Amino acid sequence: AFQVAKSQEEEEHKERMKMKKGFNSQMRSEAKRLKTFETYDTFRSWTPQEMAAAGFYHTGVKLGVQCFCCSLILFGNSLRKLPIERHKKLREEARLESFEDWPFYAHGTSPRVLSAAGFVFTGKRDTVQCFSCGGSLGNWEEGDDPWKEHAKWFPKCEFLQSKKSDSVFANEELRMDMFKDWPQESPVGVEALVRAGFFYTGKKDIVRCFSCGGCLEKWAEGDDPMEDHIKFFPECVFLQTLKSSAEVIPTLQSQFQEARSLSEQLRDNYTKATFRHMNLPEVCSSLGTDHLLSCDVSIISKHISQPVQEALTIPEVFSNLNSVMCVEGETGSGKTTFLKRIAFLWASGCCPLLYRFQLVFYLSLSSITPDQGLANIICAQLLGAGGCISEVCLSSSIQQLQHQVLFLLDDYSGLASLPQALHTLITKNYLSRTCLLIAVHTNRVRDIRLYLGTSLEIQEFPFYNTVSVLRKFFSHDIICVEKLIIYFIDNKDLQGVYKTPLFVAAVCTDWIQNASAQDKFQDVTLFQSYMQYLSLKYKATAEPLQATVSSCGQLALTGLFSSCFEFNSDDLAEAGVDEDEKLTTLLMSKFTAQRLRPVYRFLGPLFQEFLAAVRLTELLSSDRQEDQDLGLYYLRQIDSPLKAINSFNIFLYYVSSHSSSKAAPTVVSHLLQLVDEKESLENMSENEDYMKLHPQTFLWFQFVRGLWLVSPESSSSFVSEHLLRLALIFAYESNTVAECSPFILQFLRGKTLALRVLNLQYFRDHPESLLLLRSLKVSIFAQDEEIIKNYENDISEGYWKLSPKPCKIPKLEVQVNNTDAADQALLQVLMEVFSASQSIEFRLFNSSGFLESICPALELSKASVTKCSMSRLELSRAEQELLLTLPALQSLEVSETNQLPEQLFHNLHKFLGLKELCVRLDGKPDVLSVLPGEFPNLHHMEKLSIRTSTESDLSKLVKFIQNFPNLHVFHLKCDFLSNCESLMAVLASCKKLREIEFSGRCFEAMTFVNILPNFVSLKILNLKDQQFPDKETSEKFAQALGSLRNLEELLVPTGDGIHQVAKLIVRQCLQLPCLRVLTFHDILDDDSVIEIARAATSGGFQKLENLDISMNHKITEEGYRNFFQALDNLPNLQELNICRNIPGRIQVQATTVKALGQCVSRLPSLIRLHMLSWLLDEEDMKVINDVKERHPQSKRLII
Amino acid sequence: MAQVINTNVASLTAQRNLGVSGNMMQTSIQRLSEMASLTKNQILQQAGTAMLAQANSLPQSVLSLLGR
Repeated sequence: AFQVAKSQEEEEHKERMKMKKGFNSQMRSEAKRLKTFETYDTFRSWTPQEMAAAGFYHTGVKLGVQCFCCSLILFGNSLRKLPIERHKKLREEARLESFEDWPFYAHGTSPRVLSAAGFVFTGKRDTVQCFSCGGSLGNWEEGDDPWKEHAKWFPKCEFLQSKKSDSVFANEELRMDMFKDWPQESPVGVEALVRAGFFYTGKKDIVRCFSCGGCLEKWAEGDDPMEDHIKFFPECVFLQTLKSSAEVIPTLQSQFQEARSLSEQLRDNYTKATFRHMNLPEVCSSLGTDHLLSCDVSIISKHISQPVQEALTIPEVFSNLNSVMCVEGETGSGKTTFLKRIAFLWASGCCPLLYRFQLVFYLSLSSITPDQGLANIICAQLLGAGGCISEVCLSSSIQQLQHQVLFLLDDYSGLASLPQALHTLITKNYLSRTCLLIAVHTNRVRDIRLYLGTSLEIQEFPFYNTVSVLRKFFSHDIICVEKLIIYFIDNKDLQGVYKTPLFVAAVCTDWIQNASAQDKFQDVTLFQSYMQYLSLKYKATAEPLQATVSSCGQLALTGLFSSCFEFNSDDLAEAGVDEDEKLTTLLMSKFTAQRLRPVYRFLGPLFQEFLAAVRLTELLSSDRQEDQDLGLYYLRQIDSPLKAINSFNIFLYYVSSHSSSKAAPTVVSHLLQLVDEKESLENMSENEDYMKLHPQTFLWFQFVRGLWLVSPESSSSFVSEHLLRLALIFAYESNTVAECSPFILQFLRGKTLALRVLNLQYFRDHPESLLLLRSLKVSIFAQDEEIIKNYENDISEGYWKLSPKPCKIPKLEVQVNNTDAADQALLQVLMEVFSASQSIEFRLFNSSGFLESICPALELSKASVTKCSMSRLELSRAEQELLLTLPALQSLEVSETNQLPEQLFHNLHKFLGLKELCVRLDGKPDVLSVLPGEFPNLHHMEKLSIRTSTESDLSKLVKFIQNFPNLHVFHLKCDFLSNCESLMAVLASCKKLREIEFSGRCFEAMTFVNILPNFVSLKILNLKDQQFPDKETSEKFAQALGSLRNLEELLVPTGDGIHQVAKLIVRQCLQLPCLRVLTFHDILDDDSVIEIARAATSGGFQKLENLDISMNHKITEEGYRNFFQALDNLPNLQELNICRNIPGRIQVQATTVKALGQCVSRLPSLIRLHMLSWLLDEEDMKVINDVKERHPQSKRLII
Repeated sequence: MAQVINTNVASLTAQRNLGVSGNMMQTSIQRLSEMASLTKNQILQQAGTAMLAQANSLPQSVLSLLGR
């Protein structure tokens, strides 16, 4: 918004203090312009041609132009500000050929007053345009005041106001006396120009020699005084007495009435006005040409011995002309547009070498092979070739005036040796010292290559050409042009599909003849319309035109099959025969120079994927013998869900066209076939091509790997968002809404969904069935901001516009962060969705300014609230009275503040339903007083997590905590308890003690060897640092833990209980199944990891995944043996910490540690190894890197 | 005058706060002289600053691409 104005001060003022220098007598030369307005960076959306003719000038740095009238630097050329117009707001033959085609109709207004008022006639029915307006119109009525009509038709033309509002001196002192009138714009040495033998005349830069009469052009600021007069006047007699024929050799290495009147007749005929016509406005038929009304391309000039020589321009063709030359491109398109460009603009004469070219000859040889020369085709497709002058005498008029004859030969690819004078002219090209051109495609450049000096390639510059054509021809609609240019940086490979600039007429009909793209502008509509043009152009039946479509479609199946793009030309079992149909169709071509077996090339590599999409609907809604087993075959070769987002986004979004739906349930069944997988990560990351958002696709892998890095359910939640999103677009656009609906209900269930409804018209078909999701989620970390970027590549808008009366809306989820305000509009959105949903899940994360938000939130809401998380609040009284007065609360977690809630506590002991607490860092000996108010209420409790700073009253705790029937996970920790008898009573008088967290309370564990035998079905046990000797706790906890084979997660602390406890305990935990987590912190000296070594050799361990050997005494080659077998033979483990021995543990024998990295790489199913508290080097970085890349199933090595 | 700009540069203000998350990377290199928190912040928030880095010069590409 403002950052373009402040940044406009930044780079515009930084450039304003930089490059003010302007030599406003120098910058008028054309050749230095189109030379240096060609080969610069060119990343904008603006044509360099008429910006070199805008009145400004620029070098080639980032777009900073200057001028002579308004001298200011201007850069950052962006949309819709035409720089010829922005020049204003920031401050003979054409008229002759015009009225030549003058019809009979328009004579209520005279044509000569149209001649005296600046009008140009375009050779159609009575339509005009000015030389610098661009609008050809008819609509002729009576009283049309012509220049005032030009100010009254349309206000587009600012050329309206921009235009409306010697014989006695034959000595070098008298010649030099004429040279003392020297023009300022020439910094060339004047004295050498005096000694060059000229004298001045009186105009700009022409100059008149006295010996022969040399005057001529190419006079600029950095030229040579002698060179042009030598190499372009080699017969000046004073120069002959100055530099003779042996001295013009370095400049040589630097650079009849029937014949004449024949040249006058053919010169009068080759300036044809109706020759302009092209079917580039084919059915659109817009009143306009293709040079003054269309932009251009450039030349990839390539040398014959493989350097890519230059990228010349169209006047740079004229500078060093080629006596015989070939160009590659597209027939119908640019190449014949280049030839008819040469002839039609050769009927204009603006370039300073024009009007002196003699005889061009346009020819298209695709029609003929007529075994007869000039009179056949000049008398056939043109007017005539003369009868008094013979056809060989016409060829004698060629071979008598050869040096300025220019040829425009087309399509030797459809030509053999059958025309006589033609093919013998081409094979004997010396015998006419002429300029020959030819426009053969890249299938048959080899037959021309014997007669070539350099090759020329036509190439589109889709930076600016597509927005010039769609600018000028579609100024009627410019907001979709804004959609195009904003789409150019949302999709930065938009140049990767615009590959031919004169087959954008399908886009032209897809704006003026198909208005659907104006509200549906993404890619597949556009090149779907291009494919529809490929059905319209060469309209035919089910020939191998159509089997060229399908057969090159399975060439595209080989294209994305093994990711092969530039082919081998071996397997032509897909397409094969009649190459003229495939190159005439132009879906492919082949290699130019030598290969061993030559190489096929495409017009567009990503366009090939759209060909494979045509192949996929061909293999989706057609004969079901084995064809859809081929589409099913490759469609099952792509079966990994993390690859599905990007690869199925681009390619399956190409499949999102072609709505036929005869096996769309099979491909959305492949979308349901994607289940919870891990190897999909490097299934995508191993692949090579990524299509449009290519380094961004690398970033998609990085961020989704970051999603699985933290949260497995948020990663799969984003997977659910993209799978349900693209499956929703494909489902609604495929119209399989009642055909696949309960299968989509299988595609919904169990997945937790964050609320995204702005593609609501795809979703609102039947939301009641589409309503049984597992969860609903809103938050306010950076994930939802990236999702804002993802649609950017609302809630109640799509949600109530979705359903006017929602029904039975499921439960909800809230996260809030510390940067949240209290805007009431989103609180009204919360009023709507809380009025809709069942109940709320609610998470407070440091949210200040939420007291002023929780007052209107609970004010608007009613008493239906389940979960509240109280992460680091302010703990004020009024908002917890307002939270307090709502019944049916079920969940409240309180673990943060040293400040203790009192009214919320003792008044939280009133209601019913509550099952979640927490009491971390509070401190209470006496706060338990109205807790016996809760004691009649709730036998419904599912989370208990207590901390006190000292001893509380325990009789109430043993009483009603004894009165619990529905035990659960417990978190208990950290006070001066000193009472194992009350806790022995309550833990001895209960039933369901199967998830116990007793991490580090001051306590004597004599109870646990009594109450652990009372309950056998325990699954999770956590303990932090206690007293733990090696015969009392080792024998008694060897029995008590020995009879406890139901456990899954084990956290044992901090004892001098020594390796006998590893014998019996590592024995029994070795010999129990259903076990996942295991932790031996502050214990396991090296003989105890001998016990995990010899124990871990035999097995019985294959269920385990998580394991911690933090805090050994010393790991060394001992640990290489023990972690060799123990980190070898156990193919399910994934967790390891070796750390916090912090000062100096490089006593590990580092190369044997590299062998231990070989040993960890033996383990397939590992994820996180933590190799902390020793030095690495460069070497083991390369070692754990390279052996990490052996199987990439792991990702978490932590230094 | 495109008006896809105002809350998008309050969003770019937040993206400059991901530049302040670049200063949180400077905090992490400042804080050298368990660590799964630093693992998920450096790797995950580095991926977020990459997404909003191409998507922070990407609205700079908007302003350097829209005609004003």
